Amino acid sequence: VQLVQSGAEVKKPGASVKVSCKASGYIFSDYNIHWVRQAPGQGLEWMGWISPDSDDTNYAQSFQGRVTMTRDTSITTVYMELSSLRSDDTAVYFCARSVGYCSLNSCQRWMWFDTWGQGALVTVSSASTKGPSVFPLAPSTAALGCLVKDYFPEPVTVSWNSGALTSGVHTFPAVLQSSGLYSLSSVVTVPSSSLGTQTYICNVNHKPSNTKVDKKVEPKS
Amino acid sequence: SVLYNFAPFFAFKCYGVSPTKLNDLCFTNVYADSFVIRGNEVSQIAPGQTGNIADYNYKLPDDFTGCVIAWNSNKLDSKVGGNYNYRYRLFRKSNLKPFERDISTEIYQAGNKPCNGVAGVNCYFPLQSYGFRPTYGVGHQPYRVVVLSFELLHAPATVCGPKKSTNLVKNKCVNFNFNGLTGTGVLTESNKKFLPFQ
Amino acid sequence: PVLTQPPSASGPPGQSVSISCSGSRSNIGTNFVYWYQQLPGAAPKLLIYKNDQRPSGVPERFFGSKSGTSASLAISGLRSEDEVDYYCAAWDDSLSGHVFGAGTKVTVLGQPKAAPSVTLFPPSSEELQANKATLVCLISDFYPGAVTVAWKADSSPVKAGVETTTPSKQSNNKYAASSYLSLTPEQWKSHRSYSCQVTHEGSTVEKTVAPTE
Repeated sequence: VQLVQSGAEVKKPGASVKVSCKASGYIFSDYNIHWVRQAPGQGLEWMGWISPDSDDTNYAQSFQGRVTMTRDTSITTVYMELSSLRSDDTAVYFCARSVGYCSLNSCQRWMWFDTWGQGALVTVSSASTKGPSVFPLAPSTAALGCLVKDYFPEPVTVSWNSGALTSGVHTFPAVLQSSGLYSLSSVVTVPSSSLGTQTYICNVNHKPSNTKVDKKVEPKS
Repeated sequence: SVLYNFAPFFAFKCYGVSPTKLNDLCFTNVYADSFVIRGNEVSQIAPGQTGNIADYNYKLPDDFTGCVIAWNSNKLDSKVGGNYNYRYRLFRKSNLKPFERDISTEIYQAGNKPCNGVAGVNCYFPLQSYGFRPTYGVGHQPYRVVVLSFELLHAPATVCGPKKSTNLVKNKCVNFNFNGLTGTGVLTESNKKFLPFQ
Repeated sequence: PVLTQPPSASGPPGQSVSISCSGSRSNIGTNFVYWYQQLPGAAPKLLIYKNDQRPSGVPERFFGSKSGTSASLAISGLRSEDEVDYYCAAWDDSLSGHVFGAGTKVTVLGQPKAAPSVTLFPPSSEELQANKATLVCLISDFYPGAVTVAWKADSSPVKAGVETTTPSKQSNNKYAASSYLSLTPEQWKSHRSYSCQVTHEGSTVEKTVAPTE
């Protein structure tokens, strides 16, 4: 079935976002759609089902107004609105397909999630699609790396000598700041006698910001 | 007239007052219960007949003042996937008396260990979902079942049958019947003046 | 009525072991308990439904059963390709919503110790024109993680805006850590020697890099 997910952007708290899962590939009058959020550091959360032929829903004692569940039978697409995103609401919204109607309370004991399809990744921060202002780095076996700062959101890519050199590049976790910005510094292994004799340029690409920077790294003069 | 349509009836032969004589007699109160059962359990509900689905659920006794009317209809009754809304009681504490009901979401024990929060092998659930699927057989199909009950000789009667009406007539004496007033005489225009309560 | 699951699992390969998923009174047993798993970076699937029968498409290795409030997941033999993230799923009538366990991480009961390498990269001469200064030094060649990073100004330690994060598992079966320190040009040019230090079984490495380089 076509259980793909529509892309959504990172929005600061104070508004609402739209998370949509495609419901085509199956009949919309007999199959239920369930939504489960997976958050690290705790268990999974479950907020309500939908009945995709009429108005019927049931809520749990975790969220009452942040999660609004809608349906559309003419286009066969469900739209979910999440408001006031935070650390508690920062979770992977999984689109799950389950058989059964279950417009009552005693039917959910016999249900199980048959298929999970294309869980959307939702995030939230005051940091907008701002652009980076990265300056070249001065370095001091040896190691050479280039940093990226004041960029939001994830992810970014790194390239050495226009991607023609591979040295086992591994991504590094960042720390959330007070204003809100990520920090990545990919470091590759270089010989101690090869620092300025061989050229070493760094390429940082920001897909949400749609900007490209190519700044070389050299020691101070 | 809305009782002789809406899909052919699986069982329209009655066990009491005839369904064609509902117009001829006026009733006080009519009772109807709406539920869907499997096609193999239609034969269980009967005057003086019970099984596993009939004893542990609503039972129709020998004397009912009424009967059952069921029909086959699959528009929002059968699901190609699962159907967990329609459940049947198959492990009950005792016999279910007629005109009574019981609902329980708690597990039913079957031995000496009291199961009131813990389960296992000897303790099961009293409820089970129906196997309503179009890929199954004819006897596994869901059937819309309604039972009509009539209460007599306990109250004034207000559920009367539809008494038809005829056309006008003038200056030609017939055997008229005006709201139960049966008589013979001509029908002429009246110069008198009545009052609205007369 | 919250489901109780251990945060980590100690499963040794070569022999069977049982793990528990418990709830509370009128939480487990009144409703059926399911076993669910999810691949890292992929959509979840179902492992065991109703704790009665094994679904098709899954090898018959995990045994599902319920014993009162405690639900047990019995396994027979451990494989390297069966290290999926296990989870516990259950229904409770006191909440009208699914309650999930904390999640059990199965790790095979590895890598030899190596000398850590710390390299510090001071900002160039163009950051001081923009009135910004940050210090990044990388920590690698350590196993396992849970290391501590500190900043030393060679006169007194400073605890102000120190950014540290949990190290991530490398693709080459290793651990790498990155530390950051965003400061002001008043403080960046205050001292002529800045260093970052880490501990590794009681050993420390200090790399002195001048701001003027």
